[PDB]
Amino acid sequence: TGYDLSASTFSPDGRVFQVEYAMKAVENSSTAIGIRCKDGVVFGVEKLVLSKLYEEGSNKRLFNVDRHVGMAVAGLLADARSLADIAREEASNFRSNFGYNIPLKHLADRVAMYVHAYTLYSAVRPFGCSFMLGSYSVNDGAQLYMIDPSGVSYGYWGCAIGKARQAAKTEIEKLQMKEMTCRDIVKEVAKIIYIVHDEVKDKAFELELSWVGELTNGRHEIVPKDIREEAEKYAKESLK
Amino acid sequence: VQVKEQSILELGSLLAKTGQAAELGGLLKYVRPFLNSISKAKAARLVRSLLDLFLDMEAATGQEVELCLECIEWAKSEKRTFLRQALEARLVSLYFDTKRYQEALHLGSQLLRELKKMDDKALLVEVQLLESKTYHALSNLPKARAALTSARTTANAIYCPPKLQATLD
Amino acid sequence: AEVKGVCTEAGMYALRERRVHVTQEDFEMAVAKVMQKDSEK
Amino acid sequence: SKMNLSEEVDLEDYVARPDKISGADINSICQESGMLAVRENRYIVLAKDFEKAYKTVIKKDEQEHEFYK
Amino acid sequence: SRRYDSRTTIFSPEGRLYQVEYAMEAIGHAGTCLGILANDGVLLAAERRNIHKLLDEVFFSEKIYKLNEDMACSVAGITSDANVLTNELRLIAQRYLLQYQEPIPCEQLVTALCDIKQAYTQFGGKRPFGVSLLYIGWDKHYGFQLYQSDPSGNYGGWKATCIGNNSAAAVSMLKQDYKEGEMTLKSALALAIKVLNKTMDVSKLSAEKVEIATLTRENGKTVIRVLKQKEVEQLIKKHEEEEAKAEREK
Amino acid sequence: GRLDRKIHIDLPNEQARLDILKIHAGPITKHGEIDYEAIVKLSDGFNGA
Amino acid sequence: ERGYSFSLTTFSPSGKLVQIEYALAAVAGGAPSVGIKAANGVVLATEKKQKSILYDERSVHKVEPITKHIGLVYSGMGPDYRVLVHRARKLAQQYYLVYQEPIPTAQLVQRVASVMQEYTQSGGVRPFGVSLLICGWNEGRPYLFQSDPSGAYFAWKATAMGKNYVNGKTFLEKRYNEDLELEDAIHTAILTLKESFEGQMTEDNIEVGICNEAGFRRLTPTEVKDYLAAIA
Amino acid sequence: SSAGFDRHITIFSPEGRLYQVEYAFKAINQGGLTSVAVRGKDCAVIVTQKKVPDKLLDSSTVTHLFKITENIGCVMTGMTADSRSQVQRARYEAANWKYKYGYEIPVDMLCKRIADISQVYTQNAEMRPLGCCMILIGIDEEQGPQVYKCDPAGYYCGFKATAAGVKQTESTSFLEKKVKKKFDWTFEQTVETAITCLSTVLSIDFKPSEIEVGVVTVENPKFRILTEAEIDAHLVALAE
Repeated sequence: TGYDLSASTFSPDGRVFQVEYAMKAVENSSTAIGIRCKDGVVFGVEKLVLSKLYEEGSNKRLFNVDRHVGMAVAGLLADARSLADIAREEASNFRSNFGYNIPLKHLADRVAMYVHAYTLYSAVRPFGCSFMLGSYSVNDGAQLYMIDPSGVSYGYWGCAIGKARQAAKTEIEKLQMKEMTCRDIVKEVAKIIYIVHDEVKDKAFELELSWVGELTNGRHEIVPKDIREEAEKYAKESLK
Repeated sequence: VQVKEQSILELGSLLAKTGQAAELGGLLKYVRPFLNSISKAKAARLVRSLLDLFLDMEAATGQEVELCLECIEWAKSEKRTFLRQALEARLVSLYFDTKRYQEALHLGSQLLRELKKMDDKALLVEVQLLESKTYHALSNLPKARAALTSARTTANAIYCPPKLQATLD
Repeated sequence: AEVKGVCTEAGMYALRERRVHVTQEDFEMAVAKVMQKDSEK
Repeated sequence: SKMNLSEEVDLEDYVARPDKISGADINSICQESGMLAVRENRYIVLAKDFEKAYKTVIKKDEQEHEFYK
Repeated sequence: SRRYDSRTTIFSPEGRLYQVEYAMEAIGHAGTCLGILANDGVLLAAERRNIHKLLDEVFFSEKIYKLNEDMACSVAGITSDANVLTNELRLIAQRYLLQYQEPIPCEQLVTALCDIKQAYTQFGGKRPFGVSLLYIGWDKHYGFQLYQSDPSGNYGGWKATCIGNNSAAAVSMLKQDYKEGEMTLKSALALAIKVLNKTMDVSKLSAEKVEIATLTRENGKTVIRVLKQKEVEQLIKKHEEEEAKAEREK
Repeated sequence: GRLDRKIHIDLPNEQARLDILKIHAGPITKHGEIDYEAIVKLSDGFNGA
Repeated sequence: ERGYSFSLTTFSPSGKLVQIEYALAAVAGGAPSVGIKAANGVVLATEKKQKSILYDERSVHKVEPITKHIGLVYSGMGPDYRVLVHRARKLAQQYYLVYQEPIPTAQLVQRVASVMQEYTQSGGVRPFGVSLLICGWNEGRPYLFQSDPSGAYFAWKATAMGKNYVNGKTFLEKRYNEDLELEDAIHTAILTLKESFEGQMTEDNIEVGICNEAGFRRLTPTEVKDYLAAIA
Repeated sequence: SSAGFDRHITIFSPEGRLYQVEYAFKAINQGGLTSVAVRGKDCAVIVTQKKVPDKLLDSSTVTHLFKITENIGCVMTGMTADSRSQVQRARYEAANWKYKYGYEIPVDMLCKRIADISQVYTQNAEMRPLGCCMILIGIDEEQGPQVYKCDPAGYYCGFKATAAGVKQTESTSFLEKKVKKKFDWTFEQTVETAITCLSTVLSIDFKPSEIEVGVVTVENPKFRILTEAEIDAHLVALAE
């Protein structure tokens, strides 16, 4: 044996094992969903309540990399934070070099190449977080992208990462997301989150929602408290 | 520029096809200086391709042997060993059809040392068979009942020509 | 060891030709055959 | 010698190939080409039969990894 | 990174260290050369190894290299490393001449090269050098000198030395037959011929199988010569004749 | 001489997956809105069993 | 980043370099080649054979001219041959930029062997897998050289490297001599390449280069077709 | 067959082989895709397939074809991230060549430089030798079209018709049998042959939404991606 020690040796069947171990490390995080609407995208995160001592709003899993791009993560928190920092630095460097907000199709590529640089040499280890990027522009539409530890960047109408990826994406696809605008999407997201993680696995949790689109002048931010109050009240009826 | 060489080869081919022998000799006597303008390989290939067909066509009691003579001489000049080896073998086989007695032995005897000291072994088979036939045809049965066996010996070992074993048999 | 081999084989050559004694050319043919078979491996 | 084997089939194209097959594969080659002809209800064996039969019997892919050379 | 390391520098529980030991076992084979000095002029004899019928036979030298106007050296072991070391010391001597405008003494040059060699077995994690070579020369401080080197780095001054595969017999027989300061460039050569005879199992001492180099002192030349092949065979036959007389006498 | 022909049986092509699935889906009391094409679409690399 | 900084080739308990020997064993399995010289010029012959008809044999070559009068061929591994050729080109330019004179062949061989050996004592690498044959014509006398992964270099009158190379050596011994012609040299080289050639010999499966006291050149397919003719 | 560390790093085996390179070649087949390239009389064509297992995935961002230069195109086989890295390297090298010498790069030199860059990886003991294969098509003046292929071990070569992927062998067989006809070639013939080769190897009888085609011609050297409409035109015209 001994072929799975370093990230520089191929197995006889022809694949790298460390990256597979990393992906299995990802598959134990909580859960996160992101879907695109007519004119924007919506993220949604469920945060488990480990104990009563912590506060709400702690260890935010939603990061606003730039003034107009949002990020959601799943994996190890520290690696996620480091990647967020490098992405933010890349965006600012690009603005200074040229002079306008960076498009997604370039920022995602830069982050992907930088991540992929950590799977060749034996002096470092591969990362342990998988993340999602979203944004909207008035002249560019709504953009969603997903990136994994291996270094693959793909585009989605709507996707989900975490423990129950398959279960969630079963009900992601039923919705007609091609037309209906993302003002009623939020209720759908609350409903689709409350139908997973049974009470047997854990008792209580909390919910985070984000927002982007021309509905908020293209900026990316958090949803108001009353809106999520109404959405949660609505999703309370779906358990019937 | 080169077209005249192809034309010469075409003329030789047509002379062989129609069935003329004198015109080959005339061309060979008219073309010998021309060799000193092309690469050595092309000239040697032309000489070989002319002599082969010329001798092969038929037998002339007067014209034939001087051609081989002059060809051996020109090869001795230009200094190509294997070309001269092949032409000398052709001459020693050509003698027997003219029913000679002595020289067919002396030339082969001289050729044996150089041939057995070099690389090839097929020409050993050829000259041994020729020597056996000339020994038998000159009414000396004791002399020849050994060469043929040693030639078959070298042949059976490593050989590639179909026409060799049949003639040996 | 090959000398015993060539002596053994030289008899078969006289056997094929239905003779009663072994001539020298039989020896030399046997010699060449032994050389040739040894030339392979 | 037992098959009608058409008239124009060429064998020298197959003896000159290099593949060091055994002696019990020649038999299977000829047998397979014959059966291939029987399938389509034609009772004279043609060249395409020999081609497809040869390819069927041999089955050697490449085993000739190239950058070593 | 540590799973693939070999540790070419550590000691051993028994006290010694193994890399130079293996290097010595390898330097034991592959070649034969020896040197002798008794009067004005010193001799080196080298047994040629590449003696096939298809060699161009050029460059005038195959194991003898000039290093200065009066420095020459042979070598045994891996050839390419020998090229490396010779090139390295060449400009050492040139820079000494540049600094002092005076021909360099032998011993300083030998010590500098030995320091360079030892630095590899002190630290750095590389394989050592598999070369054992000789040195002959003349200088104003002590006249004629001979020296031997070692892959470990140690050296010494000697009068008769062999480094070849059968050097043991060479040492034993040079011990019993030598004369202090009398063997001029006429009597030492016959002894060298017979010594080389005993070393090599092949008899008759093929003229092309050996090479001899001599160093002599001259007022403005400091002659370094390599005698040709038209004069070795006469030495061989002279030794044969004297040995025949001694054989028939007893 | 002993075993003359060797016959290879592989994993089903997509068209083959449709063909196979139609059978074992036969007798089930289902409802007439089933699109087998999607189920084919996912079943990359399944054996018949 | 950072490399490894410790050599991977070390003396064995019997005092034998294992890696360089394994490299030689790999070299022995390459494409055969032969080289000859006789009093008027030097000839290099080597065999090439593409696996299928799809390869465009007009795109790559085996014989590579370093300069107008120095020729190089190889036997063994594929890729690193190009790296060595590039280094040799560079060394040639570096030398010419000092003395304004073409490099003598011996110096070029010395430098190349120096690189090849130096490469086995560095940190965290493995040696090359090639054997080189170098030909040149300077100061009238033609020169031939053969290097080696170990770095040792020799001068040969005529030699053969590759598969079944011992038989090529014996055959050349039984045929080669000291006084010949360039044309006879070409013919005998082609003959010895045909000792274990492929199924058939054509004009595109053989690469031949020549260098006389007039220069080094690679022969076009026309003359190769002619020489293959009137032969064998 | 092996002893020590022949199975973990790129060092020579006792028999003369080395395995860490031989493993990349079988690592190629992990994706499960195939591509074919054909050179015509005055045209060059490349055909590839794409697979979209689910509807959520945006079908417009999975193209394996990339545009290196206004006159040179490339097609990719193998893993994903390594492919992107090699593509970026090629683009950068061509741009630098243009800056340095002031005229366009011939296709052969570019392929040589990329393969030479690959060759260093199999020389040291820190990296992985990049398991993804490259195909390039272009037009060279006074030479017509040209097609080249580059592999992970560093062996580049110019072909007349090639295939890379899971089914290399049978496709090469089919192409050899077809090219033996020794006839003239035109654009329609090239495209028809290239389509039908893959069609019969996989035995699909596909639809115009599963195959991508790239072409270049000596009338307008600009590499272009065929629109779905004319792809459908070619496909329906092929079926007599």
